[PDB]
Amino acid sequence: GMKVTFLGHAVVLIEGKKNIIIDPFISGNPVCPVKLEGLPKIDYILVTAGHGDHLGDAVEIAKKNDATVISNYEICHYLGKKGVKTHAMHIGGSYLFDFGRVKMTPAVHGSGILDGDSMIYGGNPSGFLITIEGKKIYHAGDTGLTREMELLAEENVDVAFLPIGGNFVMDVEDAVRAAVMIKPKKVVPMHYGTWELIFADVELFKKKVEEKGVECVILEPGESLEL
Amino acid sequence: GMKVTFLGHAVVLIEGKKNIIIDPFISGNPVCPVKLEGLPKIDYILVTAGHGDHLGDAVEIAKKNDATVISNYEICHYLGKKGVKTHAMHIGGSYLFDFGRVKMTPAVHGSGILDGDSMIYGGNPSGFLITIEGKKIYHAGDTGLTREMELLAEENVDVAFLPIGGNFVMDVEDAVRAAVMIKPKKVVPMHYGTWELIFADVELFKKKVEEKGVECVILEPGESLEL
Amino acid sequence: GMKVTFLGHAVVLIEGKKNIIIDPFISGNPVCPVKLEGLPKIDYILVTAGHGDHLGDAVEIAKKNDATVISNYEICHYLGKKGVKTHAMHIGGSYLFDFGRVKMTPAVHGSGILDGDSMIYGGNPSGFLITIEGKKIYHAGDTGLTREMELLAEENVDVAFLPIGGNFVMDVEDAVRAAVMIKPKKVVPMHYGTWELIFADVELFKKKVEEKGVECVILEPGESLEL
Ligand SMILES: [Mn+2]
Ligand SMILES: [Mn+2]
Ligand SMILES: [Mn+2]
Repeated sequence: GMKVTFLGHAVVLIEGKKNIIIDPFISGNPVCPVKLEGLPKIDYILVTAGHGDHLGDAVEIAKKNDATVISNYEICHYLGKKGVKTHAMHIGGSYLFDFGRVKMTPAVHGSGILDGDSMIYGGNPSGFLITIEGKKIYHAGDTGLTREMELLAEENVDVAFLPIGGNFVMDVEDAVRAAVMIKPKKVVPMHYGTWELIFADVELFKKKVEEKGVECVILEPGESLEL
Repeated sequence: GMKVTFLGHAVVLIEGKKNIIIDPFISGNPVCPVKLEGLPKIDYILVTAGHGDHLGDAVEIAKKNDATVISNYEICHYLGKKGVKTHAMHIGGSYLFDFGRVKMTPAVHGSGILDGDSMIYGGNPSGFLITIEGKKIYHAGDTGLTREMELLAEENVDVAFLPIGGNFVMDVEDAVRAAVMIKPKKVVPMHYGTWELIFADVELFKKKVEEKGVECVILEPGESLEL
Repeated sequence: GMKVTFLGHAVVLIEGKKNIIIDPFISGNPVCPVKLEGLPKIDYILVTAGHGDHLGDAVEIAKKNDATVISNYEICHYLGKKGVKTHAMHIGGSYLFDFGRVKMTPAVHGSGILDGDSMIYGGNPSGFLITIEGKKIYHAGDTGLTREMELLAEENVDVAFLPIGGNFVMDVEDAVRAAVMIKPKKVVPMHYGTWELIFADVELFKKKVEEKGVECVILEPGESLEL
């Protein structure tokens, strides 16, 4: 078993034989229920893009837990110079860790790392296809709709986290299209409600996406499911 | 209705209930029929990439008109520090403005901003899918042929602006392919003849693209069409 | 005819009426059999991405041979300030040189240029579709599996160089998917064995890709074939 907790915005916590957190935007995440000290012992940290609402508190969390950060080469290079343990990958590349397999997926976005007020190159934005004990979790990251998502149809993803808030990411209508592409067994909506710019009709999403035979599990920040 | 004017290179001016200019490359544009002072009152500025031939005179125009620039997060960040009103979005993300809906489409290109002789990160390049009064304008920006363009097929675009210059963008041959993928009501070729590096056979493009059943409207810099 | 030599990692040398090298990662390439002096006269240099293992010795090699580097705008701008002859292009752009035609194909990766310890923006990473005397060579570049590779299917590529190392690039399983997408005449695995992280069952690749009906040519660093 494993307990997958959604902590608001794009934050996803996987508790299993190892503890993995994706896009640990915790401090300054208005809709996140916990502080940094509310997190359990963290073994791995997955970062999809350099943006603050994704990179977030990775630097601190990594150091306090002696955790290792998995992201693209440009983001890891940055983190490395902050004295942070990393495992560099890049888009479409997989690797088998002690806990399972992690694959960086394509995504449409900017991966700019904001340092002070200078925009540093942080490679290209990604998602994550995580295979743990046969189960498969897809974290899309911040992304628009892309045809590269159709590649995941044969993976038979169990739980997929998709953005729905629009403006910066897929809106509700597009996120449904994305779910038909991926055809996961279950979908969880993310990137919404954090600000007013990305308010979304999460009820409508669940309705439309279940017409397409995909179960929608609307997790409020703090709620979770298991695999 | 509305008046869509092509001002050379990738510059497209939409005159409706509000005024919008896409990729305002005015000063320095050898084929642009107008000076900066020629432009009517600008309400919004759409910037597809951080490049000079797209960003262009955005900062000046923005300030003179108290206009808001719509672009990706990284470009809007750089613009903000130059004291410019911005509405940030990113690839595949749409939003509803007072004049209509704007959506950043994917594009295969670079988005470097040239501030000094330093090359700054400007996120990832895009196009724009603009929905005004039930009409849809697709502005591809600078881009090669991409499969993401097929996502636009079902939009039933009214006018599509595609590059044909080659070298930095699609050549005539690939731009025909893009036109068939999108199947718009009409296609207008852009990014050609600005330099001798991109002196392309615009007449041949028209012939070839119309053999595929896609009406072409060749617009000389300064000419326009209505919706 | 022409002699196409693989020199480890992503280094491919094309000897014909002109001499073109792709991603000249020679110094510090443990699987590259030659020193810089082992190279013939270079007329052209093809750089897919800004990464060290691709940009390689392009600056030094260019200066010695008075060669021109073919890469994207952001990369060519950098090399320009190093006093290096460049012909800038970008993704999807083709151009006809004296030796033949070069097109920058899409690729899913990063393209950061590492100056000292600064990660400079080097645009977006690419592949290359080179056509010399009716022959077609696809150098994928460093990349994951993307649907953009299906745009190459109708080219009837004679020889395609695809990465199989995993982690940073496609693994063996995904590279076979990419090969069926492209459907070329021959396929040559690259980006493997250079480090411990990217050891890959090269033999298994050949077996599996030829099961799908695409002849595989395992070239070891220094081996070559003809067209
Ligand atoms: Mn953002
Ligand atoms: Mn350009
Ligand atoms: Mn690399």
